[PDB]
Amino acid sequence: LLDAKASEHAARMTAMKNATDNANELIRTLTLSYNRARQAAITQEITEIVAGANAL
Amino acid sequence: ASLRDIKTRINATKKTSQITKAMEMVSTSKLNRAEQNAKSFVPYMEKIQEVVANVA
Amino acid sequence: KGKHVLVVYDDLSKQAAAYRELSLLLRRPPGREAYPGDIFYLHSRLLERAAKLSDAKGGGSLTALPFVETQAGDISAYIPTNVISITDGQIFLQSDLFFSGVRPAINAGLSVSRVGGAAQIKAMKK
Repeated sequence: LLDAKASEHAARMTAMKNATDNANELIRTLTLSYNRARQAAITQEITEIVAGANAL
Repeated sequence: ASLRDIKTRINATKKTSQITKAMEMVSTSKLNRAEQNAKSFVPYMEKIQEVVANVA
Repeated sequence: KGKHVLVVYDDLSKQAAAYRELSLLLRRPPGREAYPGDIFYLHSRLLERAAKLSDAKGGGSLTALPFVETQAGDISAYIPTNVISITDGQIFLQSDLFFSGVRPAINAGLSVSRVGGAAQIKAMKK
C-alpha cells in the first residue's frame, strides 16, 4: 500500500503537469485568435464612423 | 465568434490552469512525504523477512 | 371594446432593417451600426401600446410578444439591447439546449419575468 500511495501521488503530479501544459497551449492559441477579433472590431468601429461622416 | 466568447473561454482556461497548478503543488509534497514514510518500514521488513527466510 | 388580444410580431429585427434602409436612402445622419437615431423611439412607441385597461375603461387587455433574432448569441447588439430594455421580461432560446434534446430550449436561468407571481394561479404558485 505504501508504494501504491507513492505511485498514486506520482501519477497525480505528472497528470497535473500535462494538464497545465495543455491549458497554457489553449491560452496562447485563444489569445492569438483574440488579437484578430479585436483588430477587426476596431476596424469596423472606425470605418462605420468615418463612412457616415464622409457622405454628410 | 465575439470578443465576449473568446474572453469567456480564455477566463475558463485560466481558472482551470490555476486549479491544475495548485493540485500539482499539493501533490509534490505528498510524493516526498510518501517516500520518506516508505523509508521508515524498510528495516522492519528486512528483519521479518530475514527471520522468515532463515526458517524457510 | 372590452376584449382581450394577443399580438405577435415576428421579426422586429427585420422591421428595423427596413427602417434603416429608408433612413439611409433619405440621407439622414446614421448612428451606431448605421441605424437611425430614433429606432429606439420607434420601438418604444410601438411597444408602449400594450396595456391592461382599468374597469373604468372596460377592463380589456392587449399583450404583445415581440421577436428578436440574434447572430450567434450576441445579445449585446443595438436592436437586442433596445428591445431588451423596453419589455417586461425575456425568454431565451439557445441551440446548445435545443440540440441536446432539451426542447423547448428556454434557458430558465437567463429568462426573467417581472410581472410573474401575479400572473400565476395559486396552485402553480405553490
